[PDB]
Amino acid sequence: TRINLTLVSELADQHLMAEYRQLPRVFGAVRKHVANGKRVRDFKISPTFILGAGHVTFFYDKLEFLRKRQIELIAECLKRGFNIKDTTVQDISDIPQEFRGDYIPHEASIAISQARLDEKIAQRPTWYKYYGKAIYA
DNA sequence: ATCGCGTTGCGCT
DNA sequence: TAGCGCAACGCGA
Repeated sequence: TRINLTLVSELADQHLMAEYRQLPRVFGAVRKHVANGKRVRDFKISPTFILGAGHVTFFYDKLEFLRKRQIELIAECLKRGFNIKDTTVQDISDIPQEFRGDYIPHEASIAISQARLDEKIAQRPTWYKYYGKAIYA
């Protein structure tokens, strides 16, 4: 799974879709632990953004950032006209507030997010499209 | 109607 | 501890 701090407006159509269906994977992971009775401090949450091991856990006390991000993601998808079935931002009022914090990415964390996108496109530049067209490559 | 491709970490056994 | 498969799907060829 992967969450980017990248502005959704410049996301490659593919990276935009992958994020649409991937982001919601965190709300569910948290709900499940909450079901298991786990608390936010029973998790090794990173002090700073990271990609890889510790990545999604990082977002375990930033459910707002994502919730809000979900609204942004949904918008862009519609703009480009992708027939998405879930046009509704999910209701996370059922989760202990300790998990629902906002998060203000630092300029350095974002650049890191970009780097990944920018090296994942390069693996297949002709294949990545923006609003239907292969602007990369 | 079908097939490849997009992420990759983390929860559970 | 180690390994395994899960977890918001829809588009272009």
